[PDB]
Amino acid sequence: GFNCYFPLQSYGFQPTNGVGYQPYRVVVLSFELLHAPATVCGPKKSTN
Amino acid sequence: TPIKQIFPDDAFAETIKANLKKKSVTDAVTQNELNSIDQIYAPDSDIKSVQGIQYLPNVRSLKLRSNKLHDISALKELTNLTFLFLNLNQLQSLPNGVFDKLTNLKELVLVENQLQSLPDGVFDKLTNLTLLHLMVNQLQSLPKGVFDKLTNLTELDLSYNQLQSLPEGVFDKLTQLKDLRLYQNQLKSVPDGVFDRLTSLQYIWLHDNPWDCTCPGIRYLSEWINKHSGVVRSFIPLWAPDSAKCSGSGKPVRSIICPT
Amino acid sequence: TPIKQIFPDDAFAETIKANLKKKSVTDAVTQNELNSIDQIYAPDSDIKSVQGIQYLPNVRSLKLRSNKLHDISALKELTNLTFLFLNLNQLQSLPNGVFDKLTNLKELVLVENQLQSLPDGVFDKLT
Repeated sequence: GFNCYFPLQSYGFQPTNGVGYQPYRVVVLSFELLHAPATVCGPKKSTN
Repeated sequence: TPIKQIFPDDAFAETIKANLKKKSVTDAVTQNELNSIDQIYAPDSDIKSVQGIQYLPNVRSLKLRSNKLHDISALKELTNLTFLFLNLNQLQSLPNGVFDKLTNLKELVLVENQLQSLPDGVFDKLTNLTLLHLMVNQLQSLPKGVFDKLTNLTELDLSYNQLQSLPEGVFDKLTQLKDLRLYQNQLKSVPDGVFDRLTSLQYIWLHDNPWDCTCPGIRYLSEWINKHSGVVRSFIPLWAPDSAKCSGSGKPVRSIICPT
Repeated sequence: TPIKQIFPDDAFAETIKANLKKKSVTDAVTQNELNSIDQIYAPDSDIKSVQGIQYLPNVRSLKLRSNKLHDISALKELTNLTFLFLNLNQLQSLPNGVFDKLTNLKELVLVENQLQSLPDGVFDKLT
């Protein structure tokens, strides 16, 4: 009641909650440009 | 507006010696250096000298820890800023006459500020002011008509303050707000029928308190409970239907039907 | 061996090593052979630091397209000049004592001379 709340906090995920709060799986594909090239970057295609 | 004898200390000289590693303090920053590069990279700085900061437009972070400084008027001659960032608990006032001449700033941030008073009838022309961090605001007194036309704000917090009155004609255009927190209120007198016009809001916080529950005070609260029973969940883990009841006598709300 | 924190000038050193078009990089360096140039011809040359120039006496005339350089240090002990070209509009005073040896000057240009008063014996020795 008076002067008693929770010191922690939650997420509050709800189906009717704002659609701009669902956890989007944005994968940060960090292409670390290290000095280690590879020869096989494409299949060179196979045609027919 | 160049002036002389503005720098009593030489902390910025130490910073220059540490970063640029130049030969001497008396060496002035050359025109070529300023006109060549535009960005400076030095994160998590602790610069002590607040002077000389007006002539450099690359301001990003100012940690204001200065024991000998006793002047806050050094921010009067700023007329080209676009971003603001500060950190102070005891700051109470800033020089006026700035909002009228500058119309380009977009983003601001404030925490634990003590701005005791704002000018009346000034934000009306400044319609571009969208965001304002109202958290732990200490606006002990507000002038009439603060958030009437400004419906673009996303966070409104009035916790731990003494708002005894509401602005004139605020409920007329309040059809676009997202949230508004009326909890932690210490008012002394309010008009009748002013809280009853708040029907377009999404979340109310007026329950769970040993306050007065005399009819028709709870009639608006009862109607809001009936009209939004399934939407208002509680952050604290607890049963929802029994969370919001009328205080005082402790009788169930469903049995009480207000006469007259 | 390369040494850091020596040259303050990047553009000036770059243009010195580039305009001459040397044979290669594997040559040695010195000071007498490098300082054979006495009249610097570099457009918009804004070299300010001239302190400790006592080790480089061979220069006589310095050209400066630097309106910002208002330092009096450029004329404290530079008395070997024969030409003057300074775009210092707010020149309200002239340093004294520099006439003690100035006898090799031929032609000078003093425009915008706002001196409403003149000193005594200023031209007395200029026979």
